[PDB]
Amino acid sequence: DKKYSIGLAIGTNSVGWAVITDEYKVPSKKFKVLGNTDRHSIKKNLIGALLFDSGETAEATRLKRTARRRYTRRKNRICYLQEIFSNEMAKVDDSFFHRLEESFLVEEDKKHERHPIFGNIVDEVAYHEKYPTIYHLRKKLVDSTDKADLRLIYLALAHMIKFRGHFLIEGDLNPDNSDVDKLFIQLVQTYNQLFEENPINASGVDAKAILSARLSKSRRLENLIAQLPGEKKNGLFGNLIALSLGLTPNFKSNFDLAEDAKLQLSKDTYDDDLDNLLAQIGDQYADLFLAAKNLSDAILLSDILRVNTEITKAPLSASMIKRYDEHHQDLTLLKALVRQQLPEKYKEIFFDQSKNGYAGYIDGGASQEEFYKFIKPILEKMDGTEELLVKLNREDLLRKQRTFDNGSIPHQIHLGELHAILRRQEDFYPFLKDNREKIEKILTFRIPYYVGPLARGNSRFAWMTRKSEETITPWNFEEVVDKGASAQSFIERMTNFDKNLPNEKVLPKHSLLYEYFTVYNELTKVKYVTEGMRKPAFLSGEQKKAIVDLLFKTNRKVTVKQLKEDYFKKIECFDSVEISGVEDRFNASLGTYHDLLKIIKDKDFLDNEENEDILEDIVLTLTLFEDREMIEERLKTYAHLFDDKVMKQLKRRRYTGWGRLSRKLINGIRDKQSGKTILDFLKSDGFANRNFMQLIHDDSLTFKEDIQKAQVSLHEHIANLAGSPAIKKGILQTVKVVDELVKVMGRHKPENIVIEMARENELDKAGFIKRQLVETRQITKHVAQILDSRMNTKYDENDKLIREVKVITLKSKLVSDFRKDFQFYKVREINNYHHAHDAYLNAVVGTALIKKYPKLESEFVYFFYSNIMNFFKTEITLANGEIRKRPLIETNGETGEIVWDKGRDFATVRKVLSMPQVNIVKKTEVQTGGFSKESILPKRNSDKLIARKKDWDPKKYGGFDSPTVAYSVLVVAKVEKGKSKKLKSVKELLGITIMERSSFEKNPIDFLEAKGYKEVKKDLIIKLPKYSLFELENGRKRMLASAGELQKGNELALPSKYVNFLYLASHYESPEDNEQKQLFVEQHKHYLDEIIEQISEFSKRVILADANLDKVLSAYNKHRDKPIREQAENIIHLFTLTNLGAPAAFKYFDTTIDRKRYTSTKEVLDATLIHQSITGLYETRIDLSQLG
RNA sequence: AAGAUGAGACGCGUUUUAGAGCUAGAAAUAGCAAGUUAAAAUAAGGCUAGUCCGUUAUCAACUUGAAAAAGUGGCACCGAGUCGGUGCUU
DNA sequence: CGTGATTCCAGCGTCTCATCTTATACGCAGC
DNA sequence: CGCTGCGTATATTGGAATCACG
Repeated sequence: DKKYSIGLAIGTNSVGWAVITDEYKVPSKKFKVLGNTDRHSIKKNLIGALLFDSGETAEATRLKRTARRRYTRRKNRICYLQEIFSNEMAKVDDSFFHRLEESFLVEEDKKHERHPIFGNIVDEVAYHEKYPTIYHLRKKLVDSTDKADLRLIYLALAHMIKFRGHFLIEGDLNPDNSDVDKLFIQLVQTYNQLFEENPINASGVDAKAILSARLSKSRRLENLIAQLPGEKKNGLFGNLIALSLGLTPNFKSNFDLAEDAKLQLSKDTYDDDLDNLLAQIGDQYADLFLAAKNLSDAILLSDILRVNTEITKAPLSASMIKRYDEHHQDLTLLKALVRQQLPEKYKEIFFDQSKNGYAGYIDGGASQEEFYKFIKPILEKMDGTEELLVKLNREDLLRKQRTFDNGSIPHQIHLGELHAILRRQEDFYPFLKDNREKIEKILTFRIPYYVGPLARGNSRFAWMTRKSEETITPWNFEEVVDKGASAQSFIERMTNFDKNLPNEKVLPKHSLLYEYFTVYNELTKVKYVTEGMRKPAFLSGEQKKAIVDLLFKTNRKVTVKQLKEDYFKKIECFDSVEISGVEDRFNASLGTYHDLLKIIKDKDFLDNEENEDILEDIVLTLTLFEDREMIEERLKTYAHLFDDKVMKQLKRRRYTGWGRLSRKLINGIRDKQSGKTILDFLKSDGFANRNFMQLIHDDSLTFKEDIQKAQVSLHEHIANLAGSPAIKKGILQTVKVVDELVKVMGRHKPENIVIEMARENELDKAGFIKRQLVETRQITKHVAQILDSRMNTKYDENDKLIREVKVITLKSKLVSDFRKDFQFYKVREINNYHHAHDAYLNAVVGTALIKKYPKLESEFVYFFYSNIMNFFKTEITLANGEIRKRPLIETNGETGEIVWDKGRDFATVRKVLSMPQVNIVKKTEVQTGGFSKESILPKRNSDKLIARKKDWDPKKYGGFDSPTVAYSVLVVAKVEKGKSKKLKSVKELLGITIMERSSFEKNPIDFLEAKGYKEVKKDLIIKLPKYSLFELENGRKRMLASAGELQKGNELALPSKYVNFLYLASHYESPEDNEQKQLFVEQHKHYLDEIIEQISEFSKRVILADANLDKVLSAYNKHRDKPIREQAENIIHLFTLTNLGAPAAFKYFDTTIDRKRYTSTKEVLDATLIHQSITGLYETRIDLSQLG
């Protein structure tokens, strides 16, 4: 048997594989070909590449799922509101809700009157006259006190609930506090009263302009400070301003506090932080802060709301109505001005829905920005146009009610408006008064981000824990959903498990047990050297306890000097002691211990072991939750041990982060023979003081065996890796390709497996060698480990894996240098063979390296310089112009095996690179994704429209188009051809769309009979996924891009000379070498027309693009006078014409050639279909012309 | 510092319908109006009936296994336009 | 009256939170 | 030995429509 090696090159969209025997020669083997064709054996080289579409992140799918949930919940909220309105609306208007529901149907299909709101034309007209927009209805309901019809109330409430704005501001906003300057003046006055010693000159400073400017918070703060030379941005007044702006000021400095007084108004915890300020400095500032809070409100209302507050308590409705009136006035003025001045453009602006005029801005498709762009030169051309220009410069001209920039509106405004409306109308409708709280809750309720979807055990994203078997409505959310359990699971389901105990769960970062473990583990390897000691000795358990009590339990940090003085000098009376294993200070510290000692003020409580679990239940509680209410609820169980002040301090205290070792791995498991745990051993390990690594790697202790036993699917193992989904797909395809290759070579595993991943998108000499050899990226290490585990499964009796297969890792830079140094150039656009070529080179390089320098295996699985690939060079430069020669045959001195034959290896490499047949295979994959193009098309008399619902005929209501076909199906059956319904046998591809895929797979016979096919041969059905391969004739092979489109599937085996000439001429990436290359470029410029001739021949044989090829030839003849480099680059562009895959347009100089599309699939019905294996070696050819 | 994964939310957009378009012109076609908004859906859909799930990952062919997956393909040499030819076994 | 050429077009803009993970250095400890 | 950890620092391509057009 011939032992071989496998080279692999992974990439986002390609996986190159190569099999090399000795002398670095790709074998050529005959493979049997199945099918009903006539061939029985085909020759194939053992090198190739696999092509596939890059993997997609779940980001888009997650966004779509979230949108689905949001729409579902919105509809549920509407349903709740209607249910509240059910009986009363039925008393008032029996079918009002029904008219609301069928509003989308056309008049033919409506079961009620076409007017939803009133069910009659006259009332609808009158209503539309009275309230031009819904905001008029809202303003009327808020302001008027007269009893209103329940339908209008429902419409206003539904408009509020359905569109409620964001929840980025919590608490009460007090929208009446809209005084941008008066509140500022009041705050300044209060500050001056509290700081009469340091008054502030607020005169001459416009608070409104600075604070309501459409700029960043920092910029406006700096602008305000600039007008106050005596005050700074970091000053107390400056920090109050920053807090009003929504920043995070640090009051610790201004108030000289030890606690970091970080306060932000938006945060729910703000009030509690204010309470902290109510416990350190005093209450005199409270009103001050309140004023600042009020100031903040005005700022938040400044940009969103531009209206007087005294006129009404619904500022949003007033602002919308004012904007509508401004729009109306500007529209009337603009119409008058256009008719007076430019009557010709009047039709273009007020009638052309296709243009970007007002007709297109309203009725057609045109944004506000687009409309402004269209209209601005028109307004400048006209005269008497100043107000409109000012508004356009302000982006406040002809604005609509429902614009894109309404997302800044806090839900508090809607809540206040709804509350006001309910209060106004509660005197007329008892149920509104009774269910006011319910509607307020519906408006203000959210599913908390830490609860997750309210599933019932049917979801792969859900962790919500219930309490009772009922329906989670917003009014009984707390009664049903267990907030504590759900919030704990929301953290636990995504936390890393212990590496040594995969079933167990890691401990928090600041656990007292974890800190103790770190302290003891660091203390175990501590040695002390004194005069009376011959040899340094480890610290005894009693000594360790004494040190911890003296230092670790008394100071937030422990230093080397503190250890030397406070223990050896004080207790041991050691005046000279040296400590090894630690420098500077000690990284481990009892930060949690000192913090809890500060808070609860009971050292004995901490020192009691019986409290340990409780202590853990505190720290975990201080890590699981971020809401202070949840933390308080959890700590209420332990509120009996500590005073309310301690409870408040604990609620304030909240640290995050998680450790890396579980509790069972520290204090859970106990050694069988000794009866001691890991913590027990760390507290007393005799005199050896074995640390955690020694304890877990000790063959004499049960811990290692327990770890091994507890430590006991390729796809799942890959899905848990860290990397982009495309790279993970590439890794999986690489592994399956390795499996296929092993099956190919007679099930004899290769000696070496070199792996290189392209890209995401004396001691010094030894270090440089290590840098050039090791692969810094860890995903490469993961892939190498996976391949080593899969290929190697022979662990000897000494508990060591027999390395029958050596996984090597290599970096792209070395191979690229090899290519560019030995003129083994590549062009990305010519063809895909480079992928396989790269793999081959990788294998060769790797193999040669492991042959030449076996001792370096540990670096990636001798000389005086740091170079490692230099021995391939036939001639070596000594960096001083002293060109010398290496031995012609390079061999390892110790072994004596020949590792490089310059007289044969270079020629063999050239031949392998020049081999015309390369196993390029496009990974056939059933396509999935959106059912079609999402854009909803208007009703047309076309059959390509796709229904958006069951009863919505696309001829009337419009719908989707351009469906995506997953895989085609070749059907041989009969149809009712002609008027006589003659059953003519037919053979054509039928497109299986993603929408219809399930129906077809459930019952193909009925699905095919539904589309008009009769007498279907069930066994003759052949499934052709996307990129299925067909051979028509004369070697013309095409990939089935869809049910009705083909792709070029043949590659151009360009001679290496042409490739090198193209690389050198175009400057794709030693002056004498450059001059020689230029001379060769000119010499092959004499040959340049040969490249064009080869392109034309390949196009005639396989492409059949007559018009495009003729235009290419004409343009080339026209541009023959162009410089050689320009022509070379343009021909590199020309390579797009014949490159594999979907045809693409290109540009030869100034002539643009569009893509030729093979839109007919009639020919492949009589061609030979090919099933290429994963590596493409095992091929199954079926002659489709023998069917039918 | 960067990137990935998941959860909770907003604002649009896009379609059909509701916004009586008026005058004259046999009709077609011109002139004159208005235009800002609202409802429903926003993947068809499924049952596992939940404020659940539906665009990520997986997938050559034949047999088996629900399916994850398992089984299924001789070697050497010469050359190379997509792989051919020659010798042994079969 | 089908058929090759030519052209048009595709849902999108934010916010909050959590879990991470890498990415590379440094120091300590090791079986 | 190489790993094991502990800590610190931060556009594209298929569909679809239309247009000569023999």
